[PDB]
Amino acid sequence: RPTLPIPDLLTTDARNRIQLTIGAGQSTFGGKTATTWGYNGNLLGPAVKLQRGKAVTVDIYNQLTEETTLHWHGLEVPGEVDGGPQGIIPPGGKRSVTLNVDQPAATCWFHPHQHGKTGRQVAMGLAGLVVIEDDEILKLMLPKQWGIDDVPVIVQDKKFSADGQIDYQLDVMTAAVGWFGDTLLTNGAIYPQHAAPRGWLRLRLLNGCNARSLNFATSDNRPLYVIASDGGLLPEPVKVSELPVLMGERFEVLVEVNDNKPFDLVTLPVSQMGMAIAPFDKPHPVMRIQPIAISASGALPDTLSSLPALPSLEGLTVRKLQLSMDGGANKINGQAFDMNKPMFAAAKGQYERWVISGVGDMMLHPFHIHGTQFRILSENGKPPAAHRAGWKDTVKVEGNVSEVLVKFNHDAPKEHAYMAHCHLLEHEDTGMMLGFTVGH
Ligand SMILES: [Cu+2]
Ligand SMILES: [Cu+2]
Ligand SMILES: [Cu+2]
Repeated sequence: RPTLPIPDLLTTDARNRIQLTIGAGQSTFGGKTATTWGYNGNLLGPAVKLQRGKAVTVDIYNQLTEETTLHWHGLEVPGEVDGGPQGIIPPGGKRSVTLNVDQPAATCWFHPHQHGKTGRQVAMGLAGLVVIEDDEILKLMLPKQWGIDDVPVIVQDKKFSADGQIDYQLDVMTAAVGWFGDTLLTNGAIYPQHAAPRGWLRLRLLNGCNARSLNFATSDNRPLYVIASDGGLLPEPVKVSELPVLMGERFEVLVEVNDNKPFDLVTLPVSQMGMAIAPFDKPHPVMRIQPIAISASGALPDTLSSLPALPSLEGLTVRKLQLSMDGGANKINGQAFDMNKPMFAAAKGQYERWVISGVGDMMLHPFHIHGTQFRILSENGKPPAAHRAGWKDTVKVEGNVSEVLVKFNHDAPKEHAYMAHCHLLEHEDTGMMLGFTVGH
């Protein structure tokens, strides 16, 4: 019933600056008000729009009463501006960062990375988007009318207490299984409707849940055409009937909109501890798409981009990352995250093979590496699915072993280290994270 909220597409001003204010306010869910946090607003955040090769400065004002950090998930930027747990912005503080984007068009995102409290700060409402454009993507005639036929879809669950407030506590169960709830939000709204031009509709999907994996489909089983993953366009669209999306992952899809029939985007029950409990025991509506008769702008191209050949593996450095959960201690290579002790020093500008194992438990670990867009060689036992075979910043690890081919183009010293971690936020917050350096 409510219309789908559309994050503002925020570009630079004449001074080449973008302002983000982090703050607390109020939102309403099912007629009950709650304290929430947002960037440039009460909840969630804008879509920061960047152009490849054009530097911008982002002025970040922390108007929370606790410290936070601002991490650009998916961006290939130096450790200095990565906004991992060392990137502290004190209460009432200001921090400016220069972003010099040098990667292909993609939908990335941004969120807090406060040490030990990333889950709570995301749960409270902090997340925004990053839209990177380049000259290539603009030649494709994709749907491009922001908030009309090019729509961000940030999907998140929340657990609310009886008083209507967000209920987040990092207790033993929450630390093991993750924070999840029985209420689904779509750009902050409960089961919103979106009026979409007849023709093609582009959805920029973000699984912004702390712990819940998702599996997108349409209520009448019309296909979704995947055109992009975390790190940008696929070579060609990949038609799917369902689309699993792990925590922190993005996919852009095209879906057909026919004059007549409204339909829902839905999420299908998943096989994951906690997540099949009602109301997620059956297909669960995410949003209603309402066909309208206004001008469309784009269509589905036969070809999207050119992906590089995977290079020969001979002579590449191999790094092994063993994930574990010992009682209440979550760790990598037998170590809970130590912010003053990067685990290893990666080379800058050199392909490496990273092998990440979840052998020893059956929990779901979407493993995310900062500072890169990588290629998955093996995902949890098999070469990746076609729509997952392009540029990724996350790889599934669940009771098996994954292998990714990674290259870091920017420096990250000990004082501003890159993170590699499980993006089940409660696992990260209780130790399933390492720091690593790149270059000097
Ligand atoms: Cu990240
Ligand atoms: Cu420095
Ligand atoms: Cu995990």
